[PDB]
Amino acid sequence: EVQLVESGGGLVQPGGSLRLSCAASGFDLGGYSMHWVRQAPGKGLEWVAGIYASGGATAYADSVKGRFTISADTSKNTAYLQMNSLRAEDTAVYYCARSYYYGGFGMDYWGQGTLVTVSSASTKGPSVFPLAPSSKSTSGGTAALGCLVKDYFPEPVTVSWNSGALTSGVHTFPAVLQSSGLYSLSSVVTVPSSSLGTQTYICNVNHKPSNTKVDKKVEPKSC
Amino acid sequence: ATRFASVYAWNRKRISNCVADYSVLYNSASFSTFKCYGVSPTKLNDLCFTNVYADSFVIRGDEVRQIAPGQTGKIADYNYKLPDDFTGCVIAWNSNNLDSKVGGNYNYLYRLFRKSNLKPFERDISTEIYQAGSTPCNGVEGFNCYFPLQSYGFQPTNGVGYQPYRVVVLSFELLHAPATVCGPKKSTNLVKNKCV
Amino acid sequence: DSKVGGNYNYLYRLFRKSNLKPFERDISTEIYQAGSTPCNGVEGFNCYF
Amino acid sequence: DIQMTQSPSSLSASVGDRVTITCRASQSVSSAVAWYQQKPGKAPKLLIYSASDLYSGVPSRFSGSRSGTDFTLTISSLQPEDFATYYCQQSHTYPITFGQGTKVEIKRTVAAPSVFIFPPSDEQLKSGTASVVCLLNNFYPREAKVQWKVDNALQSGNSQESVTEQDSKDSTYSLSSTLTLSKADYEKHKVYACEVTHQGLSSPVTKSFNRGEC
Amino acid sequence: DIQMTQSPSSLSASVGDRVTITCRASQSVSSAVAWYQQKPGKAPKLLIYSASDLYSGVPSRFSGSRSGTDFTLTISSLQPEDFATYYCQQSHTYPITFGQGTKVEIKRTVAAPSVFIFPPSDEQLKSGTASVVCLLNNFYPREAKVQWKVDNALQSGNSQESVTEQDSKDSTYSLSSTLTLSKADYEKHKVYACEVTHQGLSSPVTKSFNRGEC
Repeated sequence: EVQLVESGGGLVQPGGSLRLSCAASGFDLGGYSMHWVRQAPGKGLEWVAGIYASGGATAYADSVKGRFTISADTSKNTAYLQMNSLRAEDTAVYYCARSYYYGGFGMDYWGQGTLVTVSSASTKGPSVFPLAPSSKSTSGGTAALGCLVKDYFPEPVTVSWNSGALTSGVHTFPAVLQSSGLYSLSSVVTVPSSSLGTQTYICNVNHKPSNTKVDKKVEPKSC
Repeated sequence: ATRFASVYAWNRKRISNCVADYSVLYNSASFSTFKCYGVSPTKLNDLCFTNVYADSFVIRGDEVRQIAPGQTGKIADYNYKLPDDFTGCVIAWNSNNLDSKVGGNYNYLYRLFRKSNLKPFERDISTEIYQAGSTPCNGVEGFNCYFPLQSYGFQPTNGVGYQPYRVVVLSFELLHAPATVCGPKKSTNLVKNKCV
Repeated sequence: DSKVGGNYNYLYRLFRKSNLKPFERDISTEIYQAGSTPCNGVEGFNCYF
Repeated sequence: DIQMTQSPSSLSASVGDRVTITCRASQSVSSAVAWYQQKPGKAPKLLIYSASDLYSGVPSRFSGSRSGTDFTLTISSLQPEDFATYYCQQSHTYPITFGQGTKVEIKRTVAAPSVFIFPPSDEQLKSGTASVVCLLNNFYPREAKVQWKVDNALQSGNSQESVTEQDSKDSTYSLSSTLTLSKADYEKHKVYACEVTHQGLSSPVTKSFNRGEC
Repeated sequence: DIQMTQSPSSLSASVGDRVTITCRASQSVSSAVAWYQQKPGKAPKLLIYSASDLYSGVPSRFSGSRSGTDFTLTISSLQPEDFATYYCQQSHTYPITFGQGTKVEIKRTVAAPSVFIFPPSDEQLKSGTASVVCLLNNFYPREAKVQWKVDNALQSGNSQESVTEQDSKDSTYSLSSTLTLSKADYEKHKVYACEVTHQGLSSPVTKSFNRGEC
């Protein structure tokens, strides 16, 4: 059984550095090229760099040339990506993968990757905004209350309702990264509209990296 | 044969001035694959050809299906091609107890790179390093430079699709010329002093 | 007579046991022994319906 | 520097149906192009390498073939575990490029979204900014858009979007699209609207409000 | 009243290349079709008349043909003097009409515009009006467009545009577009921008300024 395991990701300030590492087992490195592949959230895959383990020779994508250095160690059966002067544009999930020879071959084993982010906004807990319901007739007679979870970093954040008790009717969107250097996402709860004045609707945002939580009560409004 | 050629450098034995019955191969049934094109496999031992070419090589089990007219694929296009109007038979069998070695039998090679496709029955055994990229290789293997061939991992633990198979292809060349290869048409006992 | 997907209710012969006699019908469904491998009514190597 | 174009961006085929996706190299890629399968939260899995070699551990339903620079990625029959985003990688030369990713869906009856508008509230405006939110709910297929309007004119440069994953039985999803105005800009425009465009929609859905309303 | 539809509206071909322009009558016009060559600042010159008759004084390079209601103008080898607008006219019935006309260019290398922005100046604003001028310079082909944005969002119903003739060596041209605001409207917005779209442009060029700047 062949395995590849990433480490060395996390949050760095722009202009700083992170050193990725890929442990490997089940095969040697010699005779293979080690490669790093990048994937921004919402985007497809991009090759970053490659090293031929038995030669020391490397190749780099133009997009990371200069900033990144790739290396490998055949005695340790591990490989590294040294990413210097990291930019906002370098935020992505990084994966290690292997292919046979210098090139011309596909990648058989992949690790599960690590998330690398660059942000001047550092680590922040969330703030929560309400969303007023429609007061007009709708199909099924339903209506929804909601919230916008904003300015937290890093992602993942867990968002639920009624302090975690309400999952029924809950529709939560993936977060995206804003100009603030921090993440945000919307969420609504859709129920028969009379339930909006019966059930409790507290937007439950749990953000482990900043050791906090936000419980924001959302109520029906004239509209 | 004790040993078969690599598919990139498949052997070709030209057969002429001789006799054989194709059904013998059929009847032994040592094969996993036995398919004829142009000519039926059903004891067609009454046909004569100017020449017969017996081509032979070792490939993986998942590659056996490519050795046929009308096929495309890494072998069909770059190691061993058969023509659209091919008359001949493709016979193949599992050679795992012959062509596999502990640690891998890497004596068998296949071509990964070429600048063009092969012609029917073309053989190109050049070892010159292939330039995939824009810069010259100058005889050096590297990123964007590939020694055109690769070995097969013919390991003792391979599943069937990765086990070696021995493939022999018999091309039957029928020309407006004297034929030289025929079958041993069946004879009977001489009977004397009776109406015959 | 034309149908989309082929007119599945019409049957056609591709093989025969022996050359058909002129103006004689053959309504047999027996599998044709095209090969050297006994067919015995079922699909097999060089056997065709 | 060989680029890869992958098409379609999304493909639909129901369970038991056949899938063909085409990957086109801008130059010869020889037989060094690989096909990968990606699920949310996971690394891409190799399906096929070097154009036609099925990777061990990959179901036999996966196959593919080549003509020129065109690599056809084939699933002979889809099962629920095969609904994934598929990618092509060209290992022939460096840098290694990839296609864009093709999402395979299930051919559900096509239908328009239910549209809910959540105009900026007085409480949200306490931050100094307005957020106009339009949610498109329970719809299929994946391609959808919102033509946002301010004073009934089409907007751009002031909006954001997010899309949910797809339902396990229906493969429907919801889409979030919003407008960002500072409170100061919000009060300088009179008519706000969400014009929804979708394949299952016979006429774009338009919902609207006036500044200061809701 | 028989119409002569002309196509393509513009044609590019290098010097020495063969050019065909097609005029389609909406009904029969018999053979009564004439072609004219018009240069900037000049009268149209008769080239061909009555479907295929060459007019004396017109180079032998010109010829014509007819199939049904389709009348074709052919230039066997373009010379520099042939880069002109061509027109078709029917004389079958009254009113006698002409088609739209088509322009022949030299197929100069295709490229994106250089873009300069000219924000309303303090002196210009003394008029009580304002305008934002965006100029796209030295580019090719002829098809081009400019979108305008206010507070980074698209504008509509408040702009003007024009296009220059083509350069004698490059065949390139410039495009001018502008926003029309009263000074009072200028004062209600903060960010102005020009978004340029063109066939030789891989990504629209966006230029902008703040109110009161430049």
